[PDB]
Amino acid sequence: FACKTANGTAIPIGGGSANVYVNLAPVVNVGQNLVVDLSTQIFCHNDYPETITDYVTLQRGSAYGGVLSNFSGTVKYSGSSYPFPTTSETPRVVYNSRTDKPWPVALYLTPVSSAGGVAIKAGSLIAVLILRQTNNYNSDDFQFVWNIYANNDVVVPT
Ligand SMILES: CCCCCCCO[C@H]1O[C@H](CO)[C@@H](O)[C@H](O)[C@@H]1F
Repeated sequence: FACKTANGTAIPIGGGSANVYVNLAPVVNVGQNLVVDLSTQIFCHNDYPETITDYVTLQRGSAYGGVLSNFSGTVKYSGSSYPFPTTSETPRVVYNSRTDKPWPVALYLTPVSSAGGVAIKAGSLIAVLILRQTNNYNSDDFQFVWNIYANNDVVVPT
């Protein structure tokens, strides 16, 4: 089991960490969602599907900078919605193929009432998402740490 970003940055067998640079809607109104779709950014595969079933969860998701201060979040994992920052590990997503499959993570961020102006700064850390991988074969328990950075400023109109 290993993962890669849309740009080619890979995390090999055993896990580790990588940076994900995301373009964000430049203008988000109060009452609207800022959608951060990581399913188009992070792709994973099973290296031995003939024998092994890989189990994948979002172990935890943390918010930073402008996202923590200015937004109310929800994380959608494989069609199910949960609070973001996270309060529990999600159910497992099965990886049973050698073909790259998107990691089904999407953040839904709505501005808080106090938000106004530059709510997210360009180049800032916005989230850290922990992909946890296990299997039905051995004691392997690996963490694929995804550091999410904003490519641009996000303005919340006043
Ligand atoms: C003849 C025995 C061959 C042993 C195959 C081990 C390959 O391990 C890697 O890929 C696995 C499948 O994706 C992961 O379950 C595992 O945790 C690790 F990432």
